[PDB]
Amino acid sequence: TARGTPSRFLASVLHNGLGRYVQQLQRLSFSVSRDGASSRGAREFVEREVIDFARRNPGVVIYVNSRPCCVPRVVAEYLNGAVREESIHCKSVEEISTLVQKLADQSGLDVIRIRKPFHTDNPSIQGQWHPFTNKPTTFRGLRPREVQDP
Amino acid sequence: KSGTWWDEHLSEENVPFIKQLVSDEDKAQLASKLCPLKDEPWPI
Amino acid sequence: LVIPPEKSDRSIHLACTAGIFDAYVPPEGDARISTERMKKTMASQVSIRRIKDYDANFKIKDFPEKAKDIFIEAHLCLNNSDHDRLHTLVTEHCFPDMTWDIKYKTVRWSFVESLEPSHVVQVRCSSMMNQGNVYGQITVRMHTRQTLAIYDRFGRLMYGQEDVPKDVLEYVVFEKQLTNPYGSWRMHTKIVPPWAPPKQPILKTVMIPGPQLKPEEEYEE
Amino acid sequence: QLSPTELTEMRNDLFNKEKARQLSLTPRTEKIEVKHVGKTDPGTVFVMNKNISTPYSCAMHLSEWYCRKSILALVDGQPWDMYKPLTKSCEIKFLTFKDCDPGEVNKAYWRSCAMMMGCVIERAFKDEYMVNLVRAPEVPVISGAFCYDVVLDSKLDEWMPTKENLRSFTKDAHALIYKDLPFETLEVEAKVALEIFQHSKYKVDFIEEKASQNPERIVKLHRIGDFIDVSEGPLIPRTSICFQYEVSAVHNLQPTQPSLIRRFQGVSLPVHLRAHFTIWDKLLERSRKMVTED
Amino acid sequence: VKKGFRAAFRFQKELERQRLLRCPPPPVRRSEKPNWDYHAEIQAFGHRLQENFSLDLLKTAFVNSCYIKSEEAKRQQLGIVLLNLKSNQELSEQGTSFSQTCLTQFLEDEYPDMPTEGIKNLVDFLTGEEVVCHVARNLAVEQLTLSEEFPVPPAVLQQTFFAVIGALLQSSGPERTALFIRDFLITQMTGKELFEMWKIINPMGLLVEELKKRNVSAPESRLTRQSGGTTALPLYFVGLYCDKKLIAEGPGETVLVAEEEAARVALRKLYGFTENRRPWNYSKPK
Amino acid sequence: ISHGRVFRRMGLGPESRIHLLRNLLTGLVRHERIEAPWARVDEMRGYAEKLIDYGKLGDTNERAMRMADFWLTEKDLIPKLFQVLAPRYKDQTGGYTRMLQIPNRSLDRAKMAVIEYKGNCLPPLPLPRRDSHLTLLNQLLQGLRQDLRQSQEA
Amino acid sequence: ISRKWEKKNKIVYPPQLPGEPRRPAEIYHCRRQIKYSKDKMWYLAKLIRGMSIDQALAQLEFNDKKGAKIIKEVLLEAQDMAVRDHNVEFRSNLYIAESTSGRGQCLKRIRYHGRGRFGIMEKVYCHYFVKLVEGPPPPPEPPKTAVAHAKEYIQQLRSRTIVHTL
Amino acid sequence: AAPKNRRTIEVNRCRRRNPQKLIKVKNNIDVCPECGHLKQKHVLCAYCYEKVCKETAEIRRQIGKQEGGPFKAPTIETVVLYTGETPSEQDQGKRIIERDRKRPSWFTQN
Ligand SMILES: [Mg+2]
Ligand SMILES: [Mg+2]
Ligand SMILES: [Zn+2]
Repeated sequence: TARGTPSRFLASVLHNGLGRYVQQLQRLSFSVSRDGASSRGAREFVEREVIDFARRNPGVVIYVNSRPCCVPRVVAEYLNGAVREESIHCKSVEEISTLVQKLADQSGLDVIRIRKPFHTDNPSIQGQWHPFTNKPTTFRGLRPREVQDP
Repeated sequence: KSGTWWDEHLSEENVPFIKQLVSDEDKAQLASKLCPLKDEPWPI
Repeated sequence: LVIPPEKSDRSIHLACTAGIFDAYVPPEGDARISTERMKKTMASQVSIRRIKDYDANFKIKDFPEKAKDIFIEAHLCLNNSDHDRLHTLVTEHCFPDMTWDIKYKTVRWSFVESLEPSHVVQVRCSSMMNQGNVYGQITVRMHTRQTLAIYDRFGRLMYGQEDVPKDVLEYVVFEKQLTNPYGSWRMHTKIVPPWAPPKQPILKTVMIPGPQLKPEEEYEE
Repeated sequence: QLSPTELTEMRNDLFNKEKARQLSLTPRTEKIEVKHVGKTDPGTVFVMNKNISTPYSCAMHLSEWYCRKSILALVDGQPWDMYKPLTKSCEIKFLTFKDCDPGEVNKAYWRSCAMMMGCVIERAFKDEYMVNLVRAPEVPVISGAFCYDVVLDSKLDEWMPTKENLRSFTKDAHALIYKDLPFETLEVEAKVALEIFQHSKYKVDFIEEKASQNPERIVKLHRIGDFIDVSEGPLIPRTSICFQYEVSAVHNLQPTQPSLIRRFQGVSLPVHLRAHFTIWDKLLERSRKMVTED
Repeated sequence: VKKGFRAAFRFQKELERQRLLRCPPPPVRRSEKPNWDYHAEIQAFGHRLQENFSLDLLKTAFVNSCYIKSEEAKRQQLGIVLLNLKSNQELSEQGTSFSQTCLTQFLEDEYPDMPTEGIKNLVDFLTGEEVVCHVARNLAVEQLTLSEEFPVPPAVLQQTFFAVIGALLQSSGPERTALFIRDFLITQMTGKELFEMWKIINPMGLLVEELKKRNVSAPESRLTRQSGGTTALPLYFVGLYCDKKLIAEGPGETVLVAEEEAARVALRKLYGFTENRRPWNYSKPK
Repeated sequence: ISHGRVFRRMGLGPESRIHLLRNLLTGLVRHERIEAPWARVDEMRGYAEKLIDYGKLGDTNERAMRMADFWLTEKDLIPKLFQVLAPRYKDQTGGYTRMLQIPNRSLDRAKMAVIEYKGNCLPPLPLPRRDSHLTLLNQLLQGLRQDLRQSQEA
Repeated sequence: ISRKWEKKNKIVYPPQLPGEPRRPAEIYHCRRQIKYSKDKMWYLAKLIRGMSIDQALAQLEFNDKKGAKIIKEVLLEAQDMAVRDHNVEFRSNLYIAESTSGRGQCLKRIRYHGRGRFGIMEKVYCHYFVKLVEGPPPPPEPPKTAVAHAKEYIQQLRSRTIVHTL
Repeated sequence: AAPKNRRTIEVNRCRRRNPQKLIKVKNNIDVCPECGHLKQKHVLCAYCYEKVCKETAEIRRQIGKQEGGPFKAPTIETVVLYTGETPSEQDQGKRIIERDRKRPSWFTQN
């Protein structure tokens, strides 16, 4: 629940998109297996999809390591120092491609509750409301029940 | 911080002396207040 | 646990002796230096003859270099807590003295220079087949410079300095188990002369408590 | 000349220079033996460091009860400050207020109180007037008030202190007590003391008198915080000893032909020997009277 | 004892996680960490920045003098010159100078009324250790930085960032570098106040000096709004009137604080750093 | 509602209390110094003082002899009471016993006190003594007393 | 069982550089299998928390509970070993940073009741743990004052933000 | 009457750690000027009291050795004399208890 989990506000890394857009994904590391039956989808993805993804994302370093492992894995590292590890155990090539695209599109910020669906550093233009905003003024600034020039 | 009483640090010579002083002072103070009408009385 | 039960075929094997066969007398004024002599030379020659009979490939004229190397290596073992190599380098009578008071303390030691070359002063050997083992002991004198800095369990300086070198004159006695085929010369002990100056004062202050008193007792001067 | 702040800075710099000189003279570490000769814990031997260790450190080797109760140290039958470093192997005893014959403790306490009164009197004056501390007379304890002699500015010739002024002096003294400043001690040479107090003719005269008295011509100095003054003997360890302190007497000493000297008088009682409200009021009333050395 | 291996393995992994939590390991360099290829990382950094960085210039910029000294010391220790690696001092100087000039020009163009002191303070804030180090860390410059000490000191990180800027200036000319500066350092002023960036003391004196320059009469402070004057939580609105014309109004808890805030508001209005000012134009040069 | 109840309730009853006080008094008369619980050692102090008063009255007094025979379970102490104890305090008109609290008993942690007859041959007990007249406060009070005496005699 | 409290006296810290402050000495001591209730020992352990090694000994000597003597003996031996084995210059320069009690191995016995019923009584055993730190006892925390309360209230007022808005 | 529900550890702590149930700090502890041991202001020093008790026990043992039987209370006073001490004029006519030790300093021969 919200009370049992952390929370944050909507934000971005170095105002991404204000001047230019920088892909926050930096590194993808795949650990796959050669003979493991649970790595068939990972092997197919490495065979026929990873090259196209690398072409489409020149700014992401992709490492592939074929080592004995029961659970094939993918690790995503983003420019802000965040590291996310996901499992591709018994996932088809389409599912792996969708997961990789989702990781590429994600900004790297922690996936937790966001308090507000909007963010702004200049909330007001005409002036934030204060109790004297709509109140008029009095000649010589006399308070109620005050006698002028005593 | 240690608990103290008036005659804790007094010696055998000074124990009766302070009692005599305070008794005489109390007697003098009581005797000095025997003329309310001679010592600036309030209106009657 | 002091002694295993008697009437046992397996006896405890000892590779070293408790003490020196005959303590070499340190000459008075040896720090200033830094007939009976002939008799001592003859006794040393007898001991060397026994040592060479048990192991011909041996040279007293070359021993002091080996003794210095063993000393330096043993003190480096003290520095780096290499107890196995320290056991190989020193005797079972010497290891507890070196390691017992530094178990939870940091020891930093170095061998900067040797002011005077080491000289063999006395060689003696045990009696023939005390327990089937004959031990030979060589006494060497070293006038060298050393640096010592001992830290407590909390890393605070306790005694000595690692920077300033100070003159140290010391007599070291080595022992070897001649009958043992794998026996080798190891640091057996050290001799502190009665005339030797006292060691440097410690950093901290020590309070010596007065004699304890019972309620019915009264103090005496 | 210099401002009072600059004069205090120069005196403190000279004091620190002398302390550094003595520390440098102290060669490495040397072990001295101190034998405890007191009734309690007899036969104790302290292996202390020369020119560094103190009777306070001896009591810390002993118990905290010794540290709190002990006020003065008797070293080889001589009074010794609890914070004064020891210089040789010797015999030590600890003296408190509640001893059978606490004459030395009373003398040290009154000298410390007089020094504190002089300090607060010097600091509690405007720069428009000059405060010239002269000396603290060694009036007997039985007189009832410790006194200090001050030569004020000629503008204050017709001025007399008020009850509010006495209250302000008392508040300054209590603030000094709360600061818990230890009574630092330093036995300097006559030349060093003259250099420190060159601006004060009365102080250099007293230094010359002490040098004449002592064959070695060395003078003791004491400092509380930044205030440095000469003393006639040992002082209490810290200002926290004083519990009830009040200055409620300033008497103009006559004849005033050389100058108008004013004697400030006060009465104090330590924590260990505190008194009741009535007894303290009686003591204050007595101390308000002038006390003159005989 | 129960037959099984999966549960034991999972519990061992959980215990290892708990041990790591109880005894955190010291941080280590990403290059020391597995799956590292410096050339690929450099090329990906260039592609992410979307600018044609020269590889040799970028590597020389990422090489620092302290790393060279450490490498020479390691060579001396190993008893092994072949370590003739160029330092990034020249590139750092070029990048720092160009960045300062570009930021000064941009600030002068956007806020002409800003004084020289204000422009200098804004440039110093944008080129300071905080902003530059934050930008470098978020752009992964710190990972590629060759430094003797890990983590990289802020000064070394700033020098590496300016060396990268200088390498970009050499590789792609001044216009592309100006666009890069506008996109990565001007944006740091977002959500920041003029006096939050440039810290001033006694704004009333500066306001008086500005009015003297503009031949405006001495401002008069007058209480415009008051609430709870004799309570523990008062509110005051003090207005500054020049020739009986209001120029600024400031709220506060006391009269002095309100007057200082009014002076600060007047300074912001005079310098053009109003809250509702025209936003910085980030549109491409067309 | 125990108001004005000078005598407290101890023992199995009034007779048991009397017998306990009698045993304590006999031990005190014999050894001239006994340690006992504070309440028990305090209850019989007045009885001891009145026994000394009867001894002063003398052995020729029939009532005194009866009281001594009752309160002294050992008959060898009656000649002692009438021959040495009473003449010892013949000069004094009262206050023959000193009672001082001691550290609590080890087992039951009971409030303990030691009572003794004055002038015994046993080694003296440590006593609470006031501060010496040479202390700071005492010297100040002595000076005040001297000044006040001077003012009075002036 | 667990005996991790004794091992804490075997932590050999690395030597301190000259530009470092002097690390206070820490001494851990404990007594195991004490025939006493841990609930009753908790009050004695709490009484001497943060005090000096002499004030605590005075309180234990002038306390009537049975565990006071045992805690006093533990403190005495801990002080002795702190001065002798560890490098503590002044024995009075120690304060009780930690002191607590814990449960130990206990035995169950049968208590007879009427009508053939019975109860189970337990022979309670406790362990006492103490940690001493070199240095004067830390000063007690001053009571929170009206100025602090007003400052906190003003900070709470100033930390308010318009919630559930743009 | 049986409890309705189990009492929680929070309530148990609130009851047990109340300041009334906590042990109070005793401020009457002082230092004995003679033996140097801790003592209370209204209580005799344990060390000195034990010393006096031991000496009194020795004296009483000697008294019983001299008496040599029950129901034997001397009609005269008693004086204790230590080694190297002679009977005085006051001691004349009083039973002498001989102690084989030097007279203690605190045991002043009044
Ligand atoms: Mg009953
Ligand atoms: Mg039955
Ligand atoms: Zn005593």
